[PDB]
Amino acid sequence: GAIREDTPAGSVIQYSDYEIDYSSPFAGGVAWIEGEYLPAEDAKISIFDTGFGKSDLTYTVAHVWHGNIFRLGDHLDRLLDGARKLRLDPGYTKDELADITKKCVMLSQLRESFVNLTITRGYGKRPGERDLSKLTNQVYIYAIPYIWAFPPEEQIFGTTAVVPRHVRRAGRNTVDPTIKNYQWGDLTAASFEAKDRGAGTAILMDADNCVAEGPGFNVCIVKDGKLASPSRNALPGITRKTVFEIAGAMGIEAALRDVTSHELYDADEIMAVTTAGGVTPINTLDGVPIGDGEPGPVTVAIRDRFWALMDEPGPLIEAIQY
Amino acid sequence: AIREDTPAGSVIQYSDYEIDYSSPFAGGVAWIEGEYLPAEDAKISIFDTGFGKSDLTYTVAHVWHGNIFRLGDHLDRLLDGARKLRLDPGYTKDELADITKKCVMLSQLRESFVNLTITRGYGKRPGERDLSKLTNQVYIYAIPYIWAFPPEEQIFGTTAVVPRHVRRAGRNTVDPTIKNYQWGDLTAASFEAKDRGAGTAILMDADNCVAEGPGFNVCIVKDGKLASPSRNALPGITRKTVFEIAGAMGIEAALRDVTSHELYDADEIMAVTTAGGVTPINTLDGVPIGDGEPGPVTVAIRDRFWALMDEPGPLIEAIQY
Amino acid sequence: REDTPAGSVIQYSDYEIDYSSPFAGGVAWIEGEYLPAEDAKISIFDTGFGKSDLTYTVAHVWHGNIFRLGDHLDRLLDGARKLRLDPGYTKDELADITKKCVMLSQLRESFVNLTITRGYGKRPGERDLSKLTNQVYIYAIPYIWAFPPEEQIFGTTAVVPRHVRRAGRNTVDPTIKNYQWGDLTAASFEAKDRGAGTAILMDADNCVAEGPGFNVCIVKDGKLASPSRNALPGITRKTVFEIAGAMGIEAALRDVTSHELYDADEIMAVTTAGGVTPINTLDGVPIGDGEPGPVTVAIRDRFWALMDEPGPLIEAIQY
Amino acid sequence: IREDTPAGSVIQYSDYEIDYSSPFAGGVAWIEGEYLPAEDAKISIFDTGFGKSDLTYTVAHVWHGNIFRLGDHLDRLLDGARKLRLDPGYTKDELADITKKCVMLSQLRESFVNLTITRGYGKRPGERDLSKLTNQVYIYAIPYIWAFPPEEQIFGTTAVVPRHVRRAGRNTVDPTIKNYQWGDLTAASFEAKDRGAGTAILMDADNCVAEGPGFNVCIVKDGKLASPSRNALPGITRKTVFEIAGAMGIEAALRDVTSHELYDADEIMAVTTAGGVTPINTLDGVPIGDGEPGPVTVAIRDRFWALMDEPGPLIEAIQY
Ligand SMILES: O=C(CO)[C@@H](O)[C@H](O)[C@H](O)CO
Ligand SMILES: O=C(CO)[C@@H](O)[C@H](O)[C@H](O)CO
Ligand SMILES: O=C(CO)[C@@H](O)[C@H](O)[C@H](O)CO
Ligand SMILES: O=C(CO)[C@@H](O)[C@H](O)[C@H](O)CO
Repeated sequence: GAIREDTPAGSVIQYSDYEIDYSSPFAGGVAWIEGEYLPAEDAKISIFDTGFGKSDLTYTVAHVWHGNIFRLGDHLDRLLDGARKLRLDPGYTKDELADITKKCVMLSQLRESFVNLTITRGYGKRPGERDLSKLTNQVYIYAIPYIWAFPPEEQIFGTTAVVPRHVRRAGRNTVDPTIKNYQWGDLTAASFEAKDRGAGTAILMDADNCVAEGPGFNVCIVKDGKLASPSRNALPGITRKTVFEIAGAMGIEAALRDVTSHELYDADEIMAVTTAGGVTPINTLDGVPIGDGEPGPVTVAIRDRFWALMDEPGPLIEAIQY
Repeated sequence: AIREDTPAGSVIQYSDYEIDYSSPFAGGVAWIEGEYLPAEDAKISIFDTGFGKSDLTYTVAHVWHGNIFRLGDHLDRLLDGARKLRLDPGYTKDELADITKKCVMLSQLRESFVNLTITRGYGKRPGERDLSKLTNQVYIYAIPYIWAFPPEEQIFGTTAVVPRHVRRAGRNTVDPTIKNYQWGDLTAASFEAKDRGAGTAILMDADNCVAEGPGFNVCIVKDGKLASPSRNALPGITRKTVFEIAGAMGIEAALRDVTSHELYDADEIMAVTTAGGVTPINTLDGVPIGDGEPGPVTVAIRDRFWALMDEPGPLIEAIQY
Repeated sequence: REDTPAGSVIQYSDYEIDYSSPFAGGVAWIEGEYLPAEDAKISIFDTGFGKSDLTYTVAHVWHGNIFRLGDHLDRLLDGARKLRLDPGYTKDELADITKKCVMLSQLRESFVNLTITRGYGKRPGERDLSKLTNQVYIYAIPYIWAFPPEEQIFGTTAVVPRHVRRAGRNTVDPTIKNYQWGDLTAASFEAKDRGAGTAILMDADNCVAEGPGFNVCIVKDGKLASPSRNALPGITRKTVFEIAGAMGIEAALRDVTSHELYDADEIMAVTTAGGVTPINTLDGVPIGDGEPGPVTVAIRDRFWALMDEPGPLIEAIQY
Repeated sequence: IREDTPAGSVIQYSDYEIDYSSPFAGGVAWIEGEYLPAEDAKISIFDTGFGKSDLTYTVAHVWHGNIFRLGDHLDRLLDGARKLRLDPGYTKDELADITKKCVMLSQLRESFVNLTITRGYGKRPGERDLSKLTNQVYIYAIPYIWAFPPEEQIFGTTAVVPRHVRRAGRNTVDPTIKNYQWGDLTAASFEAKDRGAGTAILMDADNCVAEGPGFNVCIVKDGKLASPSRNALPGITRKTVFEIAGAMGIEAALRDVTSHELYDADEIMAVTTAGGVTPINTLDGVPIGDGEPGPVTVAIRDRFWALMDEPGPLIEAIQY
C-alpha cells in the first residue's frame, strides 16, 4: 500500500522522503486490539461488540506529519471527556493511551499517518448481552497511511460545495454531533447528494437553518475580515481550535456563534477544517463562486500557517521515536 | 442459556429440548465472509465502513418453537433499504434465506434472534474512502432469543417516559425508515428512562408526533381504534402482523401521525418488535394508561401473535434441524 | 372585475352595481352592524391583533354562487373549538350573515372572510381570557387572486426557500387557519427576491408543508398526493380530491418528501382565492414539459365548471 | 389605576389623582396621526398587520412617572422594522416625542406603552401588492400590565415545560423580531394553566431553552447566570439584568442553555418589561433550590426596581 501520493509541487503540503522496512509485518499499518499489536490487515473486532450493533462508542482521529503527532493530548482529552458523557470507561489512563498510540505509529514506520482511537461499549460473556453493566468496554487504536477528506490538489487550489436539498445534520438532542461518533447516516446521505450534484462536498444546516458542519469537517466563514464557525450542531474540532489560535495570532477576530443560512451564502470566504488534510478552501457554493472563486486570503494565510506548525518544535507536536 | 423463565401458564413458553455441544456451532452461528463460524469466533474487519461510518442496513427475524417468522417479509425490507443505500448484498433473496435457515439449523436453537446485516464494507487497503472501491459485505447470525422487554413485562406490562432531553432523528437526518445501527438518540433515551426508573422511552419527532422507541414501534388504542406512527418510525413486521390481527378482529388500524396529545390521551399503549412481540405499556410519565394494567386490545393481539408461532401457515417456516 | 384569458374557463360576470348603496363593492359586519368595507374598523385592543389569538376561513363567490359555505363554517367552528373560542352564533346564523354581506356588496365574484377573535374586555390590556368577549368579523370584498388569472391558465413558477421553513404543528399550528404569516411572508419575500411566482415551504423533516395561502398537490405516475401533516386541511384540496376520485385518479393525503417534490410529474397550488394554479418550474427546472400538466388542467377546468353546476357545493346568493 | 402590591416590598405604585375631566385621562392611543382616548382607538380591519400579523412592536414601561430605556426600545423596534422592509415614516426622535405625549395625556405614572409598526393597507381593501400598502404606526399608553401578579414578583411563580408545544424557530416565525404571532406562546400558556402552573418555559427544536409567553428566561448555576442566545427575543429586561449582574461581579453569558441545564438550575427567573424579574420557585412541580426565590434573582429584581427612581440615563421623567 502506497505511503505517499502526489502533492502540488512547491506547495506547503509535502510528504516525507523515506523508505519503510517491510521485513517487519507491522510495516505500513498497525492496530492495537484486545491488548495486542497487529498488522492493520489482520485487525478484527467481535461482530457482537455493541460498538457495531448500536454504534455505542466515541473516537478521535489525530494525524502524524513529518513524523510529528499533532495535539495528541487535546485529542485524548476530547476522547475521554466524550467517553465519560457516554458512561464509557477505557480502563486505561490518558498517558497509557498516549504510549500505545505512539507505539502503533512507531511500529507502522509511517511518517505521515491517520491515527484512530475508538472506545466502544463492547461485548459481554456471550453474544447479544444487552445489560450495559455486563458489557466490557473496548479500546481499539490504529495507525494507517494518511487519509485526505479532500485531495492535496483541492487543499491548495480549492474544492466546491452544495447545501443539500434533502438532508440536515442530526441535532444535539438526537444523534449528538458534539460527541465524535461513527453514526454518519446524515453525513453519508449529504455526501451522496454532493457527488450526484458534481460537487466536492456538502455543508449541512441544522433544524433552524444555521450552519452545522460537513461530512468529516467543521465549516468556518470569513465576512468583512472576521472568522465565524458554528457553536451548536458541530463537533468541537481540534483543527477549528488551531484555526482560532492562528487567527488570534494574526489579529483576526474569530467567533464561535450561530452562522445563519444567509451568512453562509453571503460569505467572503468558506473553508473546511479537519484532522484529515487540514484547511480546505471552498471556492464555490451551489455553483456560485465565493469571492473571486479562488482560495481566499485569510483561508490561504491560515492553511499555510497550519502546515508550518507540523515542523516547529513546541507544545502542539511530538516527534515519534522510530 | 438457550432458555429463561417465562410466566407459568402464559402464552410465552420456550421449547423443551437438548442441544448437542459436540458441535462447535451449538448455541450460536455467524456467517462471515462466506464461512459459517461459531458465534464466539465471529469477527469482522475493523476497517469495514459498517463500523467507521455505520454505513449499513440490517433486519432481525425471530425463531420460536423451531419456526422462523415472516422471513420473506424481512428479506424484502432488508433488500429494499439496501437498494436505497446503494448497497448490493451480491446474493439473491432465495440464497440469503437458505444461508439464514442454515445458521439457525446449525445453532440447534428452537428460540433464536437472527440478524442479517449488509455493510458498505472495505477496499483492498484500510482507509479506502472511494465507495466504488468498497466490497459490500453480508454478515448473518443466529444466537439465543433476545428480549427488548423481559417475559414478565410481556405478560404484566412495562412503564414508559417521553424523554425531556432527546428526540428521535428525523427521516431527513439518520433516517429511521431504513433499519440502522445508529442508536445515538435511542441509547440516550434508554439511559434517561433508566435514570427516571421507567421500563423504556417513547421518543417524539421534531413536530411532537410519536416516532418510536429504542428497538420497537408504538401502537395506541383510542375509542376501540388502533393507530401507529407513519413518518419517523421503522416499518415494523411486528406492526404489520399487529395490523393484520386487528383487521381479523374487526378493529380499525391506521398508519398515521399520532400527536403528543393522542399518546397522552391513549386508552392503551403497546410496544411491538421482533425481539419479544407485543408489550403492554401500563403507565406514561407516571400516569396510568386505562387502569395501569395491560389493556384488553393489547392482550388479545399479544396472545394472537404468540398463537401464530405454532399454527402451520404462510407466516412461519419450520427449520429442518 | 379584471382581465381573464379570452375563451378560458375563468370569466367574471357581466353586470353593473348600483352605487346608490353605501355597501356597493364591499361590506363588513363588525360588532353586530353591517358597514361599508371602507369604514370597517376593529378595537386595537382586540387580542386578535396583539396576540393574533383567532381563527378564520375564506370562501369565494363566483357567478353569484357561494362555494361550500357549510364546509367552511364546519372548519371555522372546529378550529374555534380547539382554540377555546366561542363565536356566540350558530352555524346557520353565521351562514345567514355571510350571505347577507355578499348580497349587500352586490358582488357576483367575491372574497368572503369570517374571523373569530379572542376579543377584548371592559379595560384595554385585560389579559384574563375568561374576561375577554370573543368577536366575529365578516366581510365580502372584490375577488382576490393568490395568482393572477393569466397564471391560473398558463402556470406560475416556484422556489423552495433557502432560509425559511413552515412553522410545525407543535409551534404556530398550520392545521388551524391563522393570520400568523411570519414564515409565509418571509418565504414570499424570498420568492420575490429570487424572481419566482411563489414559494413552496418544507417542514422540519424535509417533507412538503404548503405555500403562502395555498396547499400543494403533486402528480407522479398518474397519482395525486398532497401533504397530510404541516398544511391547512384545504377545502380546495378537498374538492380536488373529490374531482380526482370522479376521474378515476388515485389521490392520497400523505408525506411528500423533498425528493418527491423535485421528482414530480406535475405540481399545482390549490386555494379558495383563485382555485388550481399549475406550477411550470421549480428552482428554474421545468416540471414535465414546463407547461400546465394534463391532470392539473383537467382538475382546474372541472373546478371552474362546479361553480355553475346546480348541486350541494353551490348556493345562489339572492341579490 | 393601581392594584395591591406586597406591603413594604420593592414594588409600589405612585400615590396621585388623575383629572378625569380630560377625556385622555387613564389611556391614550395615537392612530393615523390623531391622539385618541384608548376606548375609541380603532384600526382598519384591512391593515395587513391584522390579516397577516405583518408587523413588529415594542413595549416600554413607565414607573413613578419615569419611562425606562425608551431609546433602546426605539432602536430595537426600528432595527426589526428595517429587517421586515417596514418604514414607520417617522424618525426615532419624532416617535419618542409622540410616545411621551401619549403618557403625558394619559396622566398615568405607571403605564404599559406599546409602539406597533404594521405593513398597513392600500387604497383598496385586500390590496395584494406590498409596494402599494402604506405602513402604519400605532402607539398607546394604558395602565400597567403584569405578566405575573406583584405577589408572584415578590414570592415567586411556578413553571412547566410543555409536553405538546415548542417555540417557533428563527427560520419560521422568527422570535428574534418582537411579533404578535403568539400561536405557540398561547398554546403553551393554556397547557401551563391546564397543569395548574403560573407559566410555561418553551424549548427549541434541539431541546435548548427558548423563552416563555412574554418573557426571557435566565438560569443561575454555581453562582453564574445564563440566558438563551438563539430562539428568543433580545430583551431589554435581559439586557438590564446582564448589566446588573456585571455590576455585582456575577458572570452572565448569552449561550445555548440545554434542557439538562434548565432542570439542573440553582435558580430560574422570568424577565420582561411587563413586571420586571419574576422568581420561578418550581419546575414541573419540583422545587428549584429550596422552592423560594433564589438569592441572585432577589438581588437582581430589587436592583431593577431601584433603577426606576435613580436619576440616570436609563430613565426619563415624563413632564405631566
Ligand atoms: O475524511 C474524514 C472522514 O473519514 C475525516 O473527517 C476523518 O476521517 C474523520 O475524523 C473520521 O472519518
Ligand atoms: O439490537 C437489537 C436488540 O436490542 C435490535 O437491533 C433488534 O432490532 C431488536 O428487535 C430490538 O431490541
Ligand atoms: O385564500 C387566502 C386567504 O388568505 C389567501 O390565498 C389570500 O390570497 C391571502 O389572504 C391574500 O394573499
Ligand atoms: O410585553 C408583553 C409581554 O408580557 C406584552 O406583549 C403582552 O401583551 C402581555 O404581557 C402578555 O400576557
